[PDB]
Amino acid sequence: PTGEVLSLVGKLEGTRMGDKAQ
Amino acid sequence: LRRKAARLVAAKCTLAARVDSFHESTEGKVGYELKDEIERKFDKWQEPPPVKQVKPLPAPLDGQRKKRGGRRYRKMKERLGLTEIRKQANRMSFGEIEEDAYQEDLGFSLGHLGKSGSGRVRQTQVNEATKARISKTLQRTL
Amino acid sequence: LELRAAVMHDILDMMPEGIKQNKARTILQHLSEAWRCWKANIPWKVPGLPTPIENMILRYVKAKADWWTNTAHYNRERIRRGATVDKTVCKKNLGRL
Amino acid sequence: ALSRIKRHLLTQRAFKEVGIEFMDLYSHLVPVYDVEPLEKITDAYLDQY
Amino acid sequence: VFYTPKELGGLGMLSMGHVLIPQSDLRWSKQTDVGITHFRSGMSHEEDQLIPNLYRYIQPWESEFIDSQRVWAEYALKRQEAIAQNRRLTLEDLEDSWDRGIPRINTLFQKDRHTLAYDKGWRVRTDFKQYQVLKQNPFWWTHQRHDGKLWNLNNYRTDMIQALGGVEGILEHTLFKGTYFPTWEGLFWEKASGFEESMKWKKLTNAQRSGLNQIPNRRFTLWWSPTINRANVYVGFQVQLDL
Amino acid sequence: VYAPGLDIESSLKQLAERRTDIFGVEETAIGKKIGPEEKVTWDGHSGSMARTQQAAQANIT
Amino acid sequence: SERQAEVLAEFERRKRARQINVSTDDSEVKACLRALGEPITLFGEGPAERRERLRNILSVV
Amino acid sequence: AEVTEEEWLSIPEVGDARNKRQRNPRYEKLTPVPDSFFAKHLQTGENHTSVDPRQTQFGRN
Amino acid sequence: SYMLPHLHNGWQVDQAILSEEDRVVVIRFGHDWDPTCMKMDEVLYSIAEKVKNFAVIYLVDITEVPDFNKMYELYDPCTVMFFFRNKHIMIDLGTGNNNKINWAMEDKQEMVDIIETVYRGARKGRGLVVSPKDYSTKYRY
Amino acid sequence: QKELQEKVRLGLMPPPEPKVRISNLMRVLGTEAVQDPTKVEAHVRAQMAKRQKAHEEANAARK
RNA sequence: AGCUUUGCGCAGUGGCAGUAUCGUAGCCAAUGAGGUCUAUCCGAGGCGCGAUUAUUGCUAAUUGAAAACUUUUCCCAAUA
RNA sequence: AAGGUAAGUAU
Repeated sequence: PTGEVLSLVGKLEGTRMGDKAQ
Repeated sequence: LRRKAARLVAAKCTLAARVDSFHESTEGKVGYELKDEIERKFDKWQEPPPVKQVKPLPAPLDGQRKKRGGRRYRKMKERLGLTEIRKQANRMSFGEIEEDAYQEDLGFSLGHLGKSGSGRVRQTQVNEATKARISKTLQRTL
Repeated sequence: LELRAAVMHDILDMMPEGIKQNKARTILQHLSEAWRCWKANIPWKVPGLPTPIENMILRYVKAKADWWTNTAHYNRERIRRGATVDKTVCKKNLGRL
Repeated sequence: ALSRIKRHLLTQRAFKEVGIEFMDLYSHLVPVYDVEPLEKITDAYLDQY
Repeated sequence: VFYTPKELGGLGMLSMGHVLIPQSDLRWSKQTDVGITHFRSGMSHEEDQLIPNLYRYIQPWESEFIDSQRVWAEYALKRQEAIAQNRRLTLEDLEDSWDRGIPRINTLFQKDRHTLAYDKGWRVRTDFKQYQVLKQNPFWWTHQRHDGKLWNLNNYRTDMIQALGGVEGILEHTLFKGTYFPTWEGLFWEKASGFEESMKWKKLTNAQRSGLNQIPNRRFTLWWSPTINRANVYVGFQVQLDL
Repeated sequence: VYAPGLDIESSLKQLAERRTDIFGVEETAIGKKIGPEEKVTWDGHSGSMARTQQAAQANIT
Repeated sequence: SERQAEVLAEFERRKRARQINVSTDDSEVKACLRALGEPITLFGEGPAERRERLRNILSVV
Repeated sequence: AEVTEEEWLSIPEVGDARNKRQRNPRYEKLTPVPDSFFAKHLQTGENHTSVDPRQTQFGRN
Repeated sequence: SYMLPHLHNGWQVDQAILSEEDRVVVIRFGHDWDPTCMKMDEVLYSIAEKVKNFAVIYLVDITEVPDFNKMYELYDPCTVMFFFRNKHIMIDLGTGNNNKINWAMEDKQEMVDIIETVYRGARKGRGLVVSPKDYSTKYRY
Repeated sequence: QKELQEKVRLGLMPPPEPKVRISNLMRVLGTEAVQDPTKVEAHVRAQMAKRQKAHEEANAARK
């Protein structure tokens, strides 16, 4: 809720980088 | 400062040689009368620059100043006034997200130019009064 | 600033200013041009400048140039490391480098 | 323009001064050179050719 | 206010990070004949809305190269049969392979594809452009005309609008409902005012020009005023305007 | 715009009399000069104009 | 009105001044000023100011 | 102490080498980019519906 | 610092503020020896000639002239204050103190901009002018 | 030119009227050429002829 | 006697340019200004400073004004 | 603890 951009080191690492791209 | 010195010394040497070819001024009165003025010219060229007053920034300006209008003013307004294509450039459609056009600058966008919603069926033409051309002094160099 | 103040104070103290007060500002102007002539890497040789005055102006220019070089290098290393600095500081340091 | 370019390539050996600035990358300085546009056209055509 | 695309008044920020949208920001309300009705966006019992990450919307280099090789072999075959049948690729045969290869298939249909064939050493020249222009080029390694556009943000912007609750969810944060426009369809911004743009060239002082470059911000704050000027986001006392 | 020669010289000497880390021999603090009557000043309040004025008058010998 | 008369008089005086031939030699200008009685210099006037003053005097005279 | 009063008076005034065009340059007018730049940016993105037979991987009303 | 004109008593400051009718009087309250004051005074000396048409700069020693310490709160190491037609002019600097500039500014252009804005606003009759730069942050990055 | 300007300043001569040609008619007399277009055309052409009349008169008197 | 060449004024018509025109009791200059082509050759103004809406006037709108605002002893609280 | 003072006439 703070709106602060949190680092995704270890966060959202399950998904590949090819997801949601066409 | 050596090419100018060479030209001046060559001219004075030509004068001295013309004097000498007739065996006039054997002692060298003309030679010294030319050498001392050569030194005077050299000193004048190397003279320290004079004192130049600093121009203060103009006072901030308030009120009205009457400006003339005419053929010159009309031409200046046509060159500087808003053009139809440059009018469409600064209009961005609301809610219609457009794909990025220029890779090097994402801020750059054509706006309504070339995009649906501008209300112009035909393509806007280039105002030839905004043509870029060289200055007058740059024409002289050419 | 301290170097300029000290040099000007010394010159004006030794100046027999009972008759030549109006030269004081002129003196500072020399202390500028010499410095500029060092910063511009151009020759500086005032013909009418007395030898002791020129010698002290040269000493001032040398001291200020040493401080200038050291400050420029120190600020550049600060910026390279990541020291938090202002925009005007960055522009001045870029000019010095 | 092409005739002027070829004339510069053949006969021009002296050129005007070029300005220098320094792009500050905050880790080093990258020199940046401002050349006269009239010589810039010739240099660009020469590079392309 | 940050990740809303510039067309809707936002800054259009691209996020390479993890930002959560509070659910309280995904609520809006509209008035109709039966009165006022309130809407949310997250019907599914999921977590708070998470803005799309510029992470996922870029194809990796290895997959990009595999796609390039496959697509260019396919194009070689298609051209081979095109020559035999005395026909040319009509932009419809190359529909399955449009934005795939490293030299994007877009470039084959580029209007100036004949003058660019005589452009040699363009990557070296683009790299060396840093010694002539006083601005660093992030895309120093590639040319849009020669190499194509090797990325697409259509899906990213689509998912960014979807994650923020769409137009209805985004515009509840804005003064749009205060303008009483019946709909958002036939609407357009004006980036520069009729007079503000005329002052860009009128011999203004440095102080006079510096204050005139902050005019767009005065509009941005107005666009997002119902959200920036809030008690939740700015804790403290409140002062009312004198009139 | 600038001070005359006398004013420049006097200001330089006054500055030297305080910055003893640059000038002089002994070194005191930055602002100290080394090495009764207290003037009454208005506080800027309309209620204290009369008392301040009279105190200024009362300080004349 | 006499105001119109004096304005017209000044205008025609200036018009005549625009067509009077005056020597450019400073020595001759000084000699003429000596002959006509007016002082050589007035409030630190330059040679061009002296020429203008001689022209004005010859216009009135 | 070895600089005499005449030598002190002989100190020259400092002048500026750069001329009028550098000391007090005229205002640098800013002008808009020509419309042909908008036109040329608009020409790009218009793609042919067909490709040449020789093109390879590396080159109305 | 030692080049700008100096005011030696409260009456001189009064007359300096009163005398100017078409220019903003810029007064630096402080000490010549104060390092912050030396930076501010050297910036003022740098821009002293450029703002001659619409500004006059004076220097006041608060130790020598403590006459305005109580009313003007001249207790910071350096203070720059603007007056126009015998009227103190406030500046919305964003620092929370609109009555004065109480820090040394490095860039000489920013001071010129502040003086120019003060002159414009005061000639328009305003008593508060919004500075072109917001000084709530030193913009250090 | 200064002689003429000071004559106009002091009211000796009437202030100069704008010089109007056919291409200039819609800029100087534009608002009055919609009400009485032919009167405006006649006035403009009379001014043009008078400008031509003075030139030919000077040429003939000088010849 | 017609025609015609050059320079110079005076006008008339038309076109183009407004990053430029102008000033010099400042200096220098055909006894050589100034030189990247082609230099045992080229031959004219240059430099400094000053003026300006990048030549200067009028004409007519608009704004700022200007003319005015009660341009005249209020409040919190105390007692009769 | 702040970086959140509209300014202006009038008594």
